Amino acid sequence: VMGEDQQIPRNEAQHGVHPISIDTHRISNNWSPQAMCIGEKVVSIRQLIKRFGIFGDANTLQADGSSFVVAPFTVTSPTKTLTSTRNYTQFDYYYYLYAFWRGSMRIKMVAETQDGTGTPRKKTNFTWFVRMFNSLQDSFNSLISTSSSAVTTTVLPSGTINMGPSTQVIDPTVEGLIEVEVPYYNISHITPAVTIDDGTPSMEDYLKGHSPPCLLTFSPRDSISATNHIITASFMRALGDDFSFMYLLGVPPLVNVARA
Amino acid sequence: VMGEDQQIPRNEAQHGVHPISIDTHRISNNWSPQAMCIGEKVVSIRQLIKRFGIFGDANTLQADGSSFVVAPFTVTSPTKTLTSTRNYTQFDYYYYLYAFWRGSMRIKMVAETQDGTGTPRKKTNFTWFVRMFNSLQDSFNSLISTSSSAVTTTVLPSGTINMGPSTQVIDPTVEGLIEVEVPYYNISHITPAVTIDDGTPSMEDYLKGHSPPCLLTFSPRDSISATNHIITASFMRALGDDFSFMYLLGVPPLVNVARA
Amino acid sequence: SKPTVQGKIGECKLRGQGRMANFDGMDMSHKMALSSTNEIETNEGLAGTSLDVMDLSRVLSIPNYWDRFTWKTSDVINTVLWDNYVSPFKVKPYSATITDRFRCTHMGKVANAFTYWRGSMVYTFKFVKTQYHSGRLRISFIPYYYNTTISTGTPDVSRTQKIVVDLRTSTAVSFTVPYIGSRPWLYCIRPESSWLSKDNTDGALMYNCVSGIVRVEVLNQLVAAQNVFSEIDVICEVNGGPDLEFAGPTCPRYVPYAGDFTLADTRKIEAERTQEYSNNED
Amino acid sequence: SKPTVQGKIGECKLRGQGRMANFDGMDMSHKMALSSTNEIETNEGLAGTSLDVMDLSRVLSIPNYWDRFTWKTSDVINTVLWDNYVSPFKVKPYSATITDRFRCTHMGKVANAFTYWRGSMVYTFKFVKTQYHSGRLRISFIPYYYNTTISTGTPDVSRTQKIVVDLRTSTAVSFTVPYIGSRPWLYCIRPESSWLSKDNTDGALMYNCVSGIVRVEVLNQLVAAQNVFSEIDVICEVNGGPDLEFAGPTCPRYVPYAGDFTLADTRKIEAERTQEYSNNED
Amino acid sequence: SKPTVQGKIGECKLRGQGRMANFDGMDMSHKMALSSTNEIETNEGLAGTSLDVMDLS
Amino acid sequence: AASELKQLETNNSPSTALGQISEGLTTLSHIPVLGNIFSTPAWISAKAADLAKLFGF
Amino acid sequence: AASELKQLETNNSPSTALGQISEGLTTLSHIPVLGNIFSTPAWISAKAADLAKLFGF
Amino acid sequence: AASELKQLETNNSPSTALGQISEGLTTLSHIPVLGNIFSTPAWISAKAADLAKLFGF
Amino acid sequence: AASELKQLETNNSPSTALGQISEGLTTLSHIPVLGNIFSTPAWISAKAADLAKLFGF
Amino acid sequence: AASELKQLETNNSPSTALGQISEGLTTLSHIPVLGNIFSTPAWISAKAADLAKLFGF
Repeated sequence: VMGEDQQIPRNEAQHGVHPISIDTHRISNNWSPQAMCIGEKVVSIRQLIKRFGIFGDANTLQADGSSFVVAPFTVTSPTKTLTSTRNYTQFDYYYYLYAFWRGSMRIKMVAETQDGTGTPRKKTNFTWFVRMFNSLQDSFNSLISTSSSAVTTTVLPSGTINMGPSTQVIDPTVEGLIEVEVPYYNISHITPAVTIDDGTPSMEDYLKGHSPPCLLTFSPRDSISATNHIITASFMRALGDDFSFMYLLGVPPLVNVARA
Repeated sequence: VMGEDQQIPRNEAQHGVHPISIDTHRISNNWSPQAMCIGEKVVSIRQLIKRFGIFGDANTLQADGSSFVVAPFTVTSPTKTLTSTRNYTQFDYYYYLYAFWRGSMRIKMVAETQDGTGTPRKKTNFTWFVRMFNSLQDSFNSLISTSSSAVTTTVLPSGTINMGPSTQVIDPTVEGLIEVEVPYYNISHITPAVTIDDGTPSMEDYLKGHSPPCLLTFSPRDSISATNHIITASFMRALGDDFSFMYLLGVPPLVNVARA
Repeated sequence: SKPTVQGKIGECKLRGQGRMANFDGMDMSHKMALSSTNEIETNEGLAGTSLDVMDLSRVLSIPNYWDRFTWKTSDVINTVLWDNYVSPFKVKPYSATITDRFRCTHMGKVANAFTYWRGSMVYTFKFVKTQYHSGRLRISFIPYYYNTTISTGTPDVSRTQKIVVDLRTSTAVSFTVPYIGSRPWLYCIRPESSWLSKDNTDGALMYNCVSGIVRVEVLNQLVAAQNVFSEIDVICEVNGGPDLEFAGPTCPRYVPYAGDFTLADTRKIEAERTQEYSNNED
Repeated sequence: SKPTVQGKIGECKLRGQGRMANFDGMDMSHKMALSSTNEIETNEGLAGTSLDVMDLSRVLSIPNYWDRFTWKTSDVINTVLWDNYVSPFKVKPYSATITDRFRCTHMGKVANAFTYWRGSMVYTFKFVKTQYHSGRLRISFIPYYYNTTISTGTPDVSRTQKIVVDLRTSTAVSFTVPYIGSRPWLYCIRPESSWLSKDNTDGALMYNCVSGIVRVEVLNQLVAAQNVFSEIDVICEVNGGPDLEFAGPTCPRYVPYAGDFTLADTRKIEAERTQEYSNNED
Repeated sequence: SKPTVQGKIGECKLRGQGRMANFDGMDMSHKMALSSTNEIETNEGLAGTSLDVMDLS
Repeated sequence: AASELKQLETNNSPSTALGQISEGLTTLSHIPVLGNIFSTPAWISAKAADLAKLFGF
Repeated sequence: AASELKQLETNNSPSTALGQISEGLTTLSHIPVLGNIFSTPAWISAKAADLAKLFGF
Repeated sequence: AASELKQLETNNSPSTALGQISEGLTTLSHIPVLGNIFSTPAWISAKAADLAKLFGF
Repeated sequence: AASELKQLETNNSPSTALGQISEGLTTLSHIPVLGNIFSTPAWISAKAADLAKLFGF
Repeated sequence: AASELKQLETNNSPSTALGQISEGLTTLSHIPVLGNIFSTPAWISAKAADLAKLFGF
């Protein structure tokens, strides 16, 4: 209770070593609290992060021959304002307590067709072509745009969709949501839990292993028209079933989000 | 290390015979590189070629009573330019390392309806009639058009769709993509890995066994109109599960593709 | 032969997707990898340890600094030196001037995204002093007493569970505060939240999220040699006990902040960053 | 009788197609063949051999010519006769004048369509000479040293692994260069690729795709009888070791080319083609 | 390898929902709880007695 | 729940057994109690396999 | 009913057995009676498992 | 028919067994006759269970 | 993964066994380690059948 | 093919067995040959049942 060295080392505290109760009684528990009132038992962050959340923000295709490009493993640095309005996930929230991670990533998306702002939207009635590029060669390099977000819009360059990369065609009118999974496909078994201040990773970041080499493209089998035919989409994401967070670090500062 | 005959015969090198390491140590490995960072093990081209890629290019039906005709086993000779823009597949890429092949072939296709260039496209809302012709008789001969591509458009002649060949009707509004498989149906057990400089095979090529006798037709249950009702399609292909490449040859020259 | 069907007709519910919000079950994603079986292996040693650090008990038990208070030679008996609300929701204002940005501990980071909490809290006190300082303290746990504003009267010291520590040569005191409540759970809510006031009394309803307070009172006035600083700075650290658990996972309320606080804090940050990443001086 | 359903209601995800991008699983194609069971048989001897030539090890291990260099009677000790980047990405310009068309080997054809590479490389040298030529060479493997432009200083010969060959009657030297790196894999990228330069230094970042270099240096000057050509043309062949593997299959970067190169190369091709397919002369 | 399908083709009746008006069978709801297995426990003593007071008798 | 879902598949009906003539069946004295065969949810266990899944593996 | 639904799944057909040559089969004297193998519905039972479900557990 | 539908489910393919090398297989002398293993439909039977269903029970 | 998918079908639920009364269950001292029953993916094997499929047959 | 389709259903995954730690697995000397476990298609047989189906019965 009192002495010259009552402090418990961090590593021992992580094994459950604790001081005696001011009560004198042994600390004990059982599963009745969860079974009688909650209906489940929550014990790990490995459970929490598998829940999907909205990824990206206000994504649209309004230019001829346009497509979505997604950097599945990228995490953006924290807000620097008191009016944060971005989308948060259980994944990027707990991400800030660790130094390393590893594993696959899951992406999902929904989309509608619209003839202008404020007008009726209808589920896309055509197929989507989803492609993944991984080699740090000609195709991948031509797709890199450091200042763009992890979910952005562009006209894919030539020497991209015609080269035969991993391709999955999804028909929404039959599958509902578009669901795809990107493997870890990494140069080693772990990656530093780095964060991108503005936008997306560069070649140097990939060569260093700060992020697995992965750029995912979503192309619609429809003709877009800035004037009166646009596509409105929404992406979601969550870590795969073989994902892990490792090496605990200290906490960061917090702030409330824009409420209004 | 040094001598008058240190060279290792090609056939022995293909059994794993190799010179001693400049290191002196034995060469060894295990599966941890793949299990810890990749998530899978890639060991053969037989694995790679089973992945589907886009087949054909800018295919459309804009003429009354028109249909698509496909030569499933045909491989086009390499580009002769520095601005290649065609579609490439894992299948036609590794095709150039072998002299022979054998097996079935898989084709898939998606399609939309459109009332003019740049206007909205909608998934075809009607059935498709898919037919296969194989006998080198009257019907097959009337379908041969040597200067046309492996995915082309025409008005099928009479004495074709009314004769009852192998016919599969596919309803997209329920199946999603159109998926069909063509058997090997060949005159022998192997075929020379020939290439077509311009277009498609001729009767002589079939009689010689340079390609299995196979012409596949896709007909829509809709009325096409050059003026304001067209069908836009996209085909994909991949070798079947009983496909093999045999007899290794040397490599060809390479060139970059049009990037822009 | 190709016989006509004559068997069972099943009943089926189509899914646009499955288990999206759940942690278990099955996911229907198409795999972009060459193998429809792609999955990396997991084992001990990947990042230096054999233990799974995603388990909440490994995170909640990390000792975290939280607050400090002064013990002076002039504080008379019964003076309340420090009070603290028994709850894992350790999230407070950056300072007295900046109240729209906050500090926290691992318990608060977790509580900030959960509905319920259960378990004990470990309290550790570190007296930064000398062997020539002497005095006795009264340190206790008071179930369901919060402050003079929302609680009736003052606690009866005689009915309070406590430890009376004689500090002379020692420098650290530590103990665990067990879960005590009328229900199997308590709510995760910041004590200062405005939706807890009832009749113009701030936090009047916190007895639904806080189990009470830990208190430090002077028993025998601190005395000190004339040749030593006459004050003791006391560091307070806190972490979760072995049975600290949460129950209803949701969206976090506050979020990570990378902006600034003060003109003086930023100069310090810059000076340290220069020392940390320079090739000369920047 | 025809009873009313009262059993299990399943959950189902419809597929517009299945496993399109994967190598395993199941394909949902309708079969055009009369038999919904159509499948040809596979066995040994189909095309002359019992081995499966689709297995990458059968392709990567084929000895391929790659380069050549000259060894002259006037090259003084320590002269660097030839350097080569240790990597399977063997794809280079057709020549010094034609840089938009390329030559390659089986290792490069594969590397040109993969993300990662692992394993050893076999080097074979063939000295086209006479038994009246004499000299000693220094041939070594230098992990993580590339060139004088992007590497610090010159390698310390004393700390380098090597073989010192006394060439008089012999004509061939051969060895395997083992995989050496800080990670289980290296990237598949051409050394000359422009996205590898960092501070106006071409290929500065190639240490992320190349493990080092193989080098040939003169130890004892080559001496030759007065009645033999005073130069040795040295052919360099390369192929994969037993453990050479790749990991992330994608689209190829460069592709097969059937066009022309030079007005003189085309005349040679035509002359050879006439000899190969004539019935007279064309 | 990825063989072509050649087996049984089932017959199926889609349901917009199941057993809505019945007391038994199965319900097809998506669960909002973290666990797709969420279910509280039932036992004697919850509200003072061992008997089930929902039984009409 | 898990138990019921399982039985529903095997018998493809909530009914677990063969019927009995109704004339000779009486449950007049039967008094149901809160604790039964379906009162304990299957997720409440510590068997090796279950605990691994519980922690997200 | 439950019984019939079950057999329909196992044999994926109403037919319960192997066929017999028709020339040697006669059911001319067969007289069906109201009480049979399918006359008693499976929900009429008091087995522990059934009664629990009956009361809504 | 019933027999074929059943085998199609168990093997999820019309093929009933393991393959044999084609070089050593000959059916040159084989002469098929109208009466076989699939010539007798399963509904032609008088087993108790079948007759009850036949009469609509 | 393969292991989990299999169990999910047999029990038609993630839960692998029968439940236990919650009052008598404690996992307070349980410390999970990275290496477990689900830590090793099934594709990592050299059994004849697996290697053939691996090479595309 | 038939063989693979069957295994895919039983294990609901291409993987045929339990995994093995990757550190101790090596297939460096393994040389695949054209004739294997999946090289012979199941339709190549003369068993009574197969021949009847072959002739359309």
